[PDB]
Amino acid sequence: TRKESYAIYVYKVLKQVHPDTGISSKAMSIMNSFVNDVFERIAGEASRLAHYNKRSTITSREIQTAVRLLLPGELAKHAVSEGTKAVTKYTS
Amino acid sequence: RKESYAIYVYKVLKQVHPDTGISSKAMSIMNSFVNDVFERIAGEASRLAHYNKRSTITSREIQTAVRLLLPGELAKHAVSEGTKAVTKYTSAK
Amino acid sequence: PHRYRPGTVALREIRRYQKSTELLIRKLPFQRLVREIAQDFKTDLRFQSSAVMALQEASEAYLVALFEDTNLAAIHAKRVTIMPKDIQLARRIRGER
Amino acid sequence: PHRYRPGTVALREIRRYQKSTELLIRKLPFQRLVREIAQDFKTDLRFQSSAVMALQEASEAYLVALFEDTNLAAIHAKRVTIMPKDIQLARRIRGERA
Amino acid sequence: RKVLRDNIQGITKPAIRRLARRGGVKRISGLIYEETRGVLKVFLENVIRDAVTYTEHAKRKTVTAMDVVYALKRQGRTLYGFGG
Amino acid sequence: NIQGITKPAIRRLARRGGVKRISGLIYEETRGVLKVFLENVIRDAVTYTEHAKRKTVTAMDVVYALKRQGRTLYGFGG
Amino acid sequence: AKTRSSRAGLQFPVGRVHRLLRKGNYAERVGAGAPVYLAAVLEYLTAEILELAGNAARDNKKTRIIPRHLQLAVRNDEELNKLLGRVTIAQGGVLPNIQSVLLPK
Amino acid sequence: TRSSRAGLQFPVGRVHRLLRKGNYAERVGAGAPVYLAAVLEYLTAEILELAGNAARDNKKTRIIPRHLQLAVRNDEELNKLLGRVTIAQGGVLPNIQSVLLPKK
DNA sequence: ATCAATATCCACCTGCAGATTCTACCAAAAGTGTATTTGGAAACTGCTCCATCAAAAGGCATGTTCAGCGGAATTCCGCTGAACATGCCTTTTGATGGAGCAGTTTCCAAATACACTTTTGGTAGAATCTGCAGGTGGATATTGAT
DNA sequence: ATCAATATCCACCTGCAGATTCTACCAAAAGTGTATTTGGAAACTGCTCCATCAAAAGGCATGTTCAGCGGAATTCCGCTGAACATGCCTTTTGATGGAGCAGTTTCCAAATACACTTTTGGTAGAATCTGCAGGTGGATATTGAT
Repeated sequence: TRKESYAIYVYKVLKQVHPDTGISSKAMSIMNSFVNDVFERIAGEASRLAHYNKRSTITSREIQTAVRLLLPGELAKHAVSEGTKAVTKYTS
Repeated sequence: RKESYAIYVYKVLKQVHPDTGISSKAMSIMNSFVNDVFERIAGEASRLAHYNKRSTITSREIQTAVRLLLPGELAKHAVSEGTKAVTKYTSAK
Repeated sequence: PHRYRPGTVALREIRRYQKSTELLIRKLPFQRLVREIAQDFKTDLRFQSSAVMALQEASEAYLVALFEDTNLAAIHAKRVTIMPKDIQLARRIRGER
Repeated sequence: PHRYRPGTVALREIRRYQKSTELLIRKLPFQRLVREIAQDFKTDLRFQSSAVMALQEASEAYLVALFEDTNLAAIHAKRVTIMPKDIQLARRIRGERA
Repeated sequence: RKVLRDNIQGITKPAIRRLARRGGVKRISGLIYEETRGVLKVFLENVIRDAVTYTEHAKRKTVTAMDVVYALKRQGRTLYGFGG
Repeated sequence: NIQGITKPAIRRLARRGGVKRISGLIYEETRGVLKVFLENVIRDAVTYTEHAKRKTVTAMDVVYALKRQGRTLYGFGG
Repeated sequence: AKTRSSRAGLQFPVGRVHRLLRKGNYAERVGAGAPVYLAAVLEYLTAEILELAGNAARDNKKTRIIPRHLQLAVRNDEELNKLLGRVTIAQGGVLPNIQSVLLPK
Repeated sequence: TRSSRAGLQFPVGRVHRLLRKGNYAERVGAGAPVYLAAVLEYLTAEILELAGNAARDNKKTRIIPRHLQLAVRNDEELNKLLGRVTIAQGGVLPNIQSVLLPKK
């Protein structure tokens, strides 16, 4: 059978930041666990947000507010940036 | 509307302690309690289901759920009451 | 004139306060503080009387629950007088910093 | 004959171990302890070695972080020697108990 | 309006004593009161930040008790009693 | 078994924890805790195990446990 | 027609509970036993606490349960205290408790 | 693909698939998988950068857990976002209480 | 300050576990194109409850005096943990049957989905009802002076 | 050990708000009953990967010695608690104007439902590869006795 994983995307993002840096196996795993974690967390709060508001759709709106709620100050900042940025690029 | 569990609590209230009443606040607090507990078991259930590539939540998950969330005697009794209620319902139509 | 030794009243005060449930912080003043702090974030905001209340029940509940941990720290230091460092060890351990 | 004063080697062990990541408990002895605690919830079980490692990585970690809040509690009491009372005190505040 | 100011002093020394009592505390240092107000301010800051966010996501201008409740639950300080 | 968790071992841990002096009583205290820890965790994993109708506990079962115990752990599964 | 609740021998509404299970997506589908078992646990838990509270009130010569009572019933019970070890009951106060060393001699 | 349209290295398609398949809500906006993709990737580089450093400043060119631990526990924000997380094989930051130092 | 027994470094070396590059493989995604559907934003507004102002009032905050006793500091001992050399019990390393973890086909019990029928429980709110808060006198403590 | 100054305990008494008891209405509900779909238990089958036997490795148990840390005891300065006087401002009872929350009909931009089709990420068996951990040396700093 098969087992998905973010590993591949991680490596990609690696070399765009440290062109010449390798990453341990155990290390890659931790990076994956990390991703899934965060994923579940944002996805989670977003779920709640919608429910609270008797809404039935999770949208960038939710993902954002969510991110504000989940991430620390400065971190949250950029996070929203990259955020709205990918959605602008995508639409236009 | 904006339902509550008020009447159901009140019934049970009248069951255990026949001549005792409950203040509007205390009920507010019992309602919160109920909802809260509801939300967790469901949560635990939800995930447990996922972890096992299962798409349905059956009395089976709701059970494990309760074993994971509640402690000692409370769970031991809870499980009982729950299984009980099911079979009684299961054997009728 | 008659007078109680230091320690006697304070105890009377724990027995008392640990026996009641009414809030301990002046109401109107608190509200203000909430309104100030909120305003640092937003502005032109309104509050359900009860939201303010919910906030008070929580704050006292947290502060009260805190002083206990604090009071423990002090004692662990062969003391009976809570000092800032007690409030701090508690939070350092609690995981609030 | 040359001796090292009380605390000097200990102090350099603090140095040694905060540098490495190695698991500090002997595998088998641990593994053995796991299964046993476990055999009281179900029987004739099996463990992915990978699951014993998680469990060990996890407990060590916890303990370590516990020896930290404890060492602070000892110092709060103007000492330098950690005692049960210190472990107890931390766990009590941690809400891990009461 | 009225430039809401220094209200953190609305939390009187008396009040901070009453609370220490329910806390089972007999003797209190002179520095506690201020340290305490400091701790209180942060508590509210974190709870109101979150609370007001929910209020904003709902496109409302009035902070509901529910907001405070989700705000509370989010930080693991769950409160029963206000429509939770 | 528990005694299998040796003094030198517990010594080392406290070292990583930054401890300089260690009371003799600290050992029988440590273990008791180490036991209480594993009990609460192993308990939940095994439950996750029974549920999956399985006779072997899988690292995921543990991770999941740790997770709900509020002790998330990276390195053994998303 | 027999409400599933009576079919199940419960006071709590089985219909409400199965319903909520849906409008709150916890899973794609929901087996008919699920709500039964849940309303069951819910009913059990609430009875358990109302018992303890009812008594609390009795001890304070009170005949109507108020928050404090609910607080008392919960904090004095080792098992319900851990189940609500992070929950805060508005208006419940705290259990009388003074550390030893603080007492006079 | 939607990921290249969003100029992201992360799989928008997969993130989308996981959202709906994660029973989070009834429906799902098309921009949400993108946005979340965006923020997952973002945090991902942020760690890699620091941890990459960690490797450098250790004279190593291969990132291992240690480095990842050294990168999170040393950064005020990341550490707070993972204050409840444990990285396998990561050890701790080198730290010793002042009072424990040998009195001179 | 003076050696000298040791722990800690730095530079160079090489094998090898384990990260990496090669290429066929192909199910399962992910994307596209069509057709249908519906969530919830917009516009109108009925109406709840929030900010606000007036005003009388006494609970409670503020500020001071006065000294009880707690915290801090200093000293000092014996008793407990740290360092270490010593003898070996066992945890660690590596080879080989077999037990369960899964991959896959099967089919039916059960969970949709949907058109109807009817029992329920929020509730707007006029009437009726009742536990207990808060005032009050009085008998039983609990303290702190001598 | 007697004692007066005070707080405590308590069973009464009772006005008022907050809990209880309903006739009156129902839109949202929960139930009923085929019709239609399928999630997953059940059984058969490898093939991992795990429990176990067994051999050469290397960390723990043990005891003797004493350095130095914790706890006891003693001391005193002044911090912090109790009692008191003065009066500010929080609380309490009303009431008014109008922000903004919440309910309703409306209809279109974006989401869902296959159907089809091109594509990419996950083994995997095979090969090739390289960052770095162990490992020798000898340079030099730390520690500790004098």
